[PDB]
Amino acid sequence: NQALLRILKETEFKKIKVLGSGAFGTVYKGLWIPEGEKVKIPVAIKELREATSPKANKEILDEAYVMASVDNPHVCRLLGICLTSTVQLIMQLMPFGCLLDYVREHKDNIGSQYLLNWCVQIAKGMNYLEDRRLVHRDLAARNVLVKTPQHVKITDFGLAKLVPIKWMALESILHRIYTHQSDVWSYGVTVWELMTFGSKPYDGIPASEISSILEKGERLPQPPICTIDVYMIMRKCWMIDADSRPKFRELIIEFSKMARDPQRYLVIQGDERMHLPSPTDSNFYRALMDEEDM
Amino acid sequence: NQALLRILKETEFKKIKVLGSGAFGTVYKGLWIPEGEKVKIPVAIKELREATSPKANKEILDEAYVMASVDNPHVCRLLGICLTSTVQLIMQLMPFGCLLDYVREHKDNIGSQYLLNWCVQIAKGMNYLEDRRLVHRDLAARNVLVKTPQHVKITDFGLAKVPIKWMALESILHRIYTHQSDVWSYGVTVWELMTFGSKPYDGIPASEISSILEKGERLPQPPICTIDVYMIMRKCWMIDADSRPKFRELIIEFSKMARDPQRYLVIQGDERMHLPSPTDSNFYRALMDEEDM
Ligand SMILES: O=C(Nc1nccs1)[C@@H](c1cc(F)ccc1O)N1Cc2ccc(-c3ccc(N4CCNCC4)cc3)cc2C1=O
Ligand SMILES: O=C(Nc1nccs1)[C@@H](c1cc(F)ccc1O)N1Cc2ccc(-c3ccc(N4CCNCC4)cc3)cc2C1=O
Ligand SMILES: Nc1ncnc2c1ncn2[C@@H]1O[C@H](COP(=O)(O)OP(=O)(O)NP(=O)(O)O)[C@@H](O)[C@H]1O
Ligand SMILES: *CCC(=O)N[C@@H]1CN(c2nc(Nc3cn(C)nc3OC)c3ncn(C)c3n2)C[C@H]1F
Ligand SMILES: [Mg+2]
Repeated sequence: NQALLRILKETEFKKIKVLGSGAFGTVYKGLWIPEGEKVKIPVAIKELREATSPKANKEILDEAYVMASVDNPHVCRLLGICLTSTVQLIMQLMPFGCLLDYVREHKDNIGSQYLLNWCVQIAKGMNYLEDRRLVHRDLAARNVLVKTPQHVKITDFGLAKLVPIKWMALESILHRIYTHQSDVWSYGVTVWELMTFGSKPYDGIPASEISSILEKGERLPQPPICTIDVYMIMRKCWMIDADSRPKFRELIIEFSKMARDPQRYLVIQGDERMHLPSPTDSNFYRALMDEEDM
Repeated sequence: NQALLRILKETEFKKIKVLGSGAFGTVYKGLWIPEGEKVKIPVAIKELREATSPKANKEILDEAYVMASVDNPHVCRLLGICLTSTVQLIMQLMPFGCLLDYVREHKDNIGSQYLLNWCVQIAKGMNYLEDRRLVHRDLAARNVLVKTPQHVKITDFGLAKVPIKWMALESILHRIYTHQSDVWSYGVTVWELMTFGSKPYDGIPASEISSILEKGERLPQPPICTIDVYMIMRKCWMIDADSRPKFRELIIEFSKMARDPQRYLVIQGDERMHLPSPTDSNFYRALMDEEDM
């Protein structure tokens, strides 16, 4: 339990390059230098923007231990932490980056089999979090990391103590209610991001006005590639009654069914000239970059 | 089977830095660039020196398919091959490098628990090769790679198609390579570790090694070894190959000693060096070593 989170010294790692920032901190590509060794191991470091105290660090560590305890192929695990004035968190470096930027950059080369399997994998990761009784609270295409093109993992979950209005359920925007069913709403928006190849939700609508349009029944529009089958699932994630939305267990089953006949459910120009990697290319990826069980 | 070896194009990988030289080639640090992608993935690439032909490239492929088929935590797997003028072989990059240089560079910080566990892991990999009926033929501290300090893996095995001072007497005299002649090389490999990377028979010409072996000379007892460990090494160097221990037996014996390491190795400073905590091991595995055992 306690051994799943490594406490690092300042002197055993170095930030080398800025990767981006968001709302809670700046993420760096970094290097871990094991004591007494000559190797340099790449890591990802998030330095929280707000400085904290030793007593606030007790809060940080209590949540850090929980996020260091996850064990699922599609959920990222927090690996380490270094406390000072500013808190630095350490996890595995994902060279492919986040799924949002990945789909924007590869939008003319992503076929139906990839998109639906990513939907399955995110639902598998979310179902694990629900099983562990951990609410994500910030699910979005930007918080799905690409380990390999065939394998995505959820990150930045459970930040209860630390707003993405356009990804939040109506009950979260108004009354600050965060449940696994409000995550299902965020899952719907994330799927919309993938199927629009990285479009911005409610583009040009100020965040302060999102709750009004949701109450009047407006929802994100049907993406051009989505059949009605897929759009019905997205819409059901955005029902105003949280208990009427699908469960992550059901989303796994439904998207897995569609993944077994992907061109029936997504209409993409060029779909027959793109496929999943052959077993050869998957074995090569996994041996070099992805040796975990699944 | 066939899908375990990836055939790469010249245009999808690049050699960036020379790491050293091995069997039949120079091993380089490389980068794999997946087609249609922007990432660069580090690999280790060996470009065969004596260049080859398309008909000869078939012999290479038949052996490559077997070395791409190994599935054991302590045995390195061949991942890819690029059939160019010179044939280049692709596998996972081990930033820690080989165990021989590692023990030389960390010789004042390596405790008994690491040394005995390294012996266990090499024996596990060699027992695997025996189970697959693959004779290594070149086992040595140089052909044991460090994935993490806690996890070593055997490489460059099965190159049937000379390391005299690691060879069993029957290999030197008669070119007989069996799993029992590997046991001899394993004994020498353990000797390299326990001496913190000393050269075996230092200063004796290779052309005279078989003579000294026939007269009964063997590598001397390393200073840190108790007699229990040295007796095992000596039993690996018996002239009767069938009298040498089996890798299955070496696993059991070294694992027993690994459960009480300071009883079997006497190292100055041993009580101030230990294995990594579960904390440090989980950190290593998540970053560098996500494979099972
Ligand atoms: O480190 C993460 N990302 C990374 N990106 C790149 C490199 S590291 C993710 C993260 C990474 C994962 F891999 C998996 C889950 C996860 O959540 N974390 C972890 C984390 C732990 C604790 C806290 C925390 C708790 C309390 C407080 N307050 C309370 C009120 N005022 C005083 C102090 C502030 C911050 C935040 C986070 C966080 O953002
Ligand atoms: O690639 C390896 N090392 C690496 N270092 C760094 C990056 S890759 C290991 C290696 C890697 C493993 F993962 C496991 C075992 C192993 O041996 N190989 C593999 C290999 C395959 C084939 C051949 C081969 C066979 C026959 C011929 N003849 C045929 C008849 N006409 C004349 C020429 C030439 C070359 C050699 C090797 C070899 O040296
Ligand atoms: N382990 C990682 N490896 C590589 N890039 C990462 C990693 N973790 C996060 N990033 C990226 O680093 C950038 C900045 O991180 P972050 O501060 O979380 O921004 P963000 O995720 O887009 N905003 P947020 O909604 O709070 O998660 C984003 O592009 C992340 O996708
Ligand atoms: C110890 C004997 C030796 O040097 N053999 C050479 C190098 N080998 C080798 N090395 C690595 N990793 C490595 C070595 N150095 C100096 N830096 C690195 O990593 C950046 C390696 N990874 C995978 N393979 C197959 C390797 N081989 C073997 C001989 F080339
Ligand atoms: Mg994030």
